[PDB]
Amino acid sequence: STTIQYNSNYADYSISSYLREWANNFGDIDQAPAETKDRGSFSGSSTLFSGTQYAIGSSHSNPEGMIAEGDLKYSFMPQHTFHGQIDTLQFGKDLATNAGGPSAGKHLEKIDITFNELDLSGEFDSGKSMTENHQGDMHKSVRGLMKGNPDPMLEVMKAKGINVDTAFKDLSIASQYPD
Ligand code: HEM
Repeated sequence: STTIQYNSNYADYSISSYLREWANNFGDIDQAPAETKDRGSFSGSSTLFSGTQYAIGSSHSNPEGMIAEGDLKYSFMPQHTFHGQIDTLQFGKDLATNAGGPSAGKHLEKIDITFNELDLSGEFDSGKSMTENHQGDMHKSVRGLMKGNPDPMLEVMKAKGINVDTAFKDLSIASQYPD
């Protein structure tokens, strides 16, 4: 059921070439200066580590950002596992916070690509170990991206049957945003 909407500027990108470009600019969070690091934030001020939206911008002073929407959960200490389910995933640049400050949620001022009905899931079991819990699709794919590495996400997409080697122009599941 996954579909994709893309800005016309990316009609001649593929999922692979887009996410590589995006991830190379976003950069590896672990390599970032501590004082410019953005670990992301969840909407919904009653809960620091879960919510319907998770937004994260480059820790390397670049404008690249990503927004995930769904039933989003993060276990924080000590297993640091991102789990639940991502229905919609959006990439672009220039993350800005919504009216209301830090847990109001965010938007991208420049939206490049949106994945719809992504069904990107993962489970967390407090009785399992960290290395086991990190095997979930949702965790390893998003964690890869925050580490400037799109390969885990691309592998998930391919395993789903999504073609990542083809121009958005020429992907049956993709349609262009009206300019
Ligand atoms: C509100 C959002 C988040 C906050 C405030 C946060 C905070 C932290 C902090 C303070 C650490 C320990 C220091 C470090 O290793 O850099 C950490 C580690 C880590 N974070 Fe999170 N994080 C967030 C979201 C995420 C997400 C969404 C993921 C995965 C997709 C993630 C994955 C990890 C991993 C794998 C570690 C390392 C655990 C280890 O190997 O010791 N974090 N995070």
